[PDB]
Amino acid sequence: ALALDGKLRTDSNATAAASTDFGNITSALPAAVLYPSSTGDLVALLSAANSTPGWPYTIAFRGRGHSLMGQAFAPGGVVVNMASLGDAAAPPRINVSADGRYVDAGGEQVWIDVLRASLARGVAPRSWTDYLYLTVGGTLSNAGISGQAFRHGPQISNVLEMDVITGHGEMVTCSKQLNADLFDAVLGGLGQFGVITRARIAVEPAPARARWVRFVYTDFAAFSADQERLTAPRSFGPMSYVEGSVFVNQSLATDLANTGFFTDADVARIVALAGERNATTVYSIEATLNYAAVDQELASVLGTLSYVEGFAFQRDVAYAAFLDRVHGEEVALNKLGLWRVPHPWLNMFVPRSRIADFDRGVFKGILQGTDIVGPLIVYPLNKSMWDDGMSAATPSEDVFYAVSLLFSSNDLARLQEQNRRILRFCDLAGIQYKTYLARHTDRSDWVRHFGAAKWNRFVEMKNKYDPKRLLSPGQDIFN
Ligand SMILES: *Cc1cc2c(cc1C)nc1c(=O)[nH]c(=O)nc-1n2C[C@H](O)[C@H](O)[C@H](O)COP(=O)(O)OP(=O)(O)OC[C@H]1O[C@@H](n2cnc3c(N)ncnc32)[C@H](O)[C@@H]1O
Ligand SMILES: *[C@@H]1O[C@H](CO)[C@@H](O[C@@H]2O[C@H](CO)[C@@H](O)[C@H](O)[C@H]2NC(C)=O)[C@H](O)[C@H]1NC(C)=O
Ligand SMILES: C/C(=C\CNc1ncnc2[nH]cnc12)CO
Ligand SMILES: *[C@@H]1O[C@H](CO)[C@@H](O)[C@H](O)[C@H]1NC(C)=O
Ligand SMILES: *[C@@H]1O[C@H](CO)[C@@H](O)[C@H](O)[C@H]1NC(C)=O
Ligand SMILES: *[C@@H]1O[C@H](CO)[C@@H](O)[C@H](O)[C@H]1NC(C)=O
Repeated sequence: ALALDGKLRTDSNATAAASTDFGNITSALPAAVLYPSSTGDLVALLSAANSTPGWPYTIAFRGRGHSLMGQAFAPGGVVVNMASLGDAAAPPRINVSADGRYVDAGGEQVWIDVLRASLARGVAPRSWTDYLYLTVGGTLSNAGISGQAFRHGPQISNVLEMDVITGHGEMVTCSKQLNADLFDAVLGGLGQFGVITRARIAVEPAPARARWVRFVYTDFAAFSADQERLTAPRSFGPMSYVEGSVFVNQSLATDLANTGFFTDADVARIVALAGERNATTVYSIEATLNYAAVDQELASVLGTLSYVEGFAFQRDVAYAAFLDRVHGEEVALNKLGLWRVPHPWLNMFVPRSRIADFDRGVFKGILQGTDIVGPLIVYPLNKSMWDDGMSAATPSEDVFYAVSLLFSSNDLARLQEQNRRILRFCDLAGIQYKTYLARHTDRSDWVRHFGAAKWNRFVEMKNKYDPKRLLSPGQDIFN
C-alpha cells in the first residue's frame, strides 16, 4: 500500500540516514523509513499499526534529527521522514491567517521557513528557539525555549490548536476547546501520543530591528539578580529577549571570541578586566530591544543594572538577522569540521533558590581548569508563562533557570563523566532540577522527572492514545 508506491523504504541508505542524530553519540538502525507525500500516508501507517494484531514496529517521527540521545530513532522499527510532507510545491505547508493573527505550519516545517513566510505578511511568532533549523513538531514535543520565553512562555504556550494523528491512527484536531486532553498531552509530550501534522502558532506584528546588547559581570550574584530584574513581571519590562552565558577562565578568550559578538578588541578588554579582578568566571547578559528613542529607552533600562561600567557592548541588526544568528555559526564551524562532532550537551531547569549553589559547584567548581568548546547558557524563566497541565515538566518555583551546557567533543568520555559529575553534585545538594532534551533509561527516573501526579496523567494519556506503546520509543519511557 505504501512500499510499492515507493514510500516505505528498507534500503541501506535510507535506514542509515535515519539511524544517527545531532548528538552523534548513539545510533540505532530502523527496519524501514517512511517518506510520506501527504498526511494520508501517515494515517495509513498508524491505522495499519492500530488494526494489525502482532504489529511489529515502533514508530518514530524524525523532524530534522536534532535529538541528542536517540529520541528520534525507532530501533528495528519505522522512522517517519517527516520532511517528505513538505516536498510538494502545492499545497503550501505554511499558511499565515487571513487576518495575520496566526500561522498554520506543517509539523515537519522548520522554524526558519515559518519565520520567512510570516515576515512576508508582516508578522512573526512571539516565542523562539536559539536555533531555527528545527521542526515545529519537534520543538513542540519538547517545549521550545529561548530568550523570549520569560515573557511569552515557551513555544508550547503559543499554540492555538493542532492536527494530530494518534497511535490509534485517528486524525484529531485539538485545542483548549476541543480534545483538550490530547492537546495538553502532546505539548511537551515527547512524541508519545501521536504525530503533530499541523500546529497553529500565535504571531505578533513583526519588529523591523533589534538593539542587541551584551553586559559583562564578574559577580554571579549581580549577574543573576540583573537577569531576574530584566525578566520580572511589572506585563513585563522593555526587553524583548534575555539570555546569559558563562565563561570559564581557562578558555576565556577563546569562548568570548566564539560568541560571534565580541571583536578581538572587545575580548582583550574583558580578559584584562577578569585579570585585574582575578576572576575565575566571567558572566554576560545577552538582551535585545525590538523596534534616538531606542537610545533613551535602552539607557533607562541599563541604568537599573549593575554590570561593570564600560562593559556594555552594542549591536543593531535586522530582526530576522538576530533570530537566525546561530545559522552563521553553523556555517563557519561546519567549514572547519567542528559542527558535526559528538554533542554531550547538558540541559536542565534549575530552581532560582539554588542557582547560586549551582554556580558555586559547577561554574566555579567542576568546569574550572578545562578547555570548554561551546556556549554555556544560563537565564531565568517565569513559571507563570508555562501551563503545568501540559506534559512538559518544570521545577516548582515561580522562577527557574534554563541551564544549557553545550559541550562539543578521548574528549567524549571525559565530557560524559563530567556531566555525570554535575548531575551527582545536583543530586547530593538536593537541587530539584528538571532535565530538558534528555531521555532517561528507567521507570524511576522518568517518574521523578514528571512527578507522581503528572506521571499518572502521562500514563493515562498513553493508554488512551498509544496503548500498543509504539510511538517515539527512543524516549525510553514506555520502551
Ligand atoms: C540541534 C540543536 C537543537 C536545539 C537547538 C540547537 C541545536 C543546534 N537549540 C534549541 C533551543 O534554543 N531551544 C530549544 O528548546 N531547543 C533547542 N534545540 C533542541 C530541539 O528542540 C530538539 O532537538 C527537538 O527534538 C527538535 O528537533 P527536531 O525537530 O529535529 O526533532 P527530532 O529530534 O527529529 O525529534 C525529537 C522527538 O520529537 C518527536 N517528533 C518529531 N516531530 C514530531 C511531530 N511532528 N509530532 C510528534 N512528535 C514529533 C520525535 O519522534 C522525537 O521523539
Ligand atoms: C494551507 O492552505 C491550503 C489551502 O489553500 C491547504 O491546502 C489544501 O490541503 C488539503 C488537505 O491537506 C487538500 O485537500 C486541498 O486540496 C488543499 N487545497 C488547495 C487549495 O491546494 C493546506 O493544507 C494548508 N496547509 C496547512 C499546513 O494547513
Ligand atoms: C539547546 C538549547 C539552546 C542552544 N542555544 C544556542 N545558542 C547559541 N548558539 C548555539 N550553538 C549551538 N546551540 C546554541 C536549549 O536551551
Ligand atoms: C558521528 O559522526 C561521525 C562522522 O564524523 C560518524 O563516523 C559516526 O558514525 C557518528 N557516530 C554516531 C553514533 O552517530
Ligand atoms: C483501531 O483498531 C480497532 C480494532 O482494535 C478498530 O476498531 C478501530 O476502528 C481502529 N482505528 C483505526 C482508525 O484504524
Ligand atoms: C586563568 O587561566 C590562566 C591559564 O589559562 C592562568 O594563567 C590564570 O592564572 C587563570 N586566572 C585565574 C585568576 O584563575
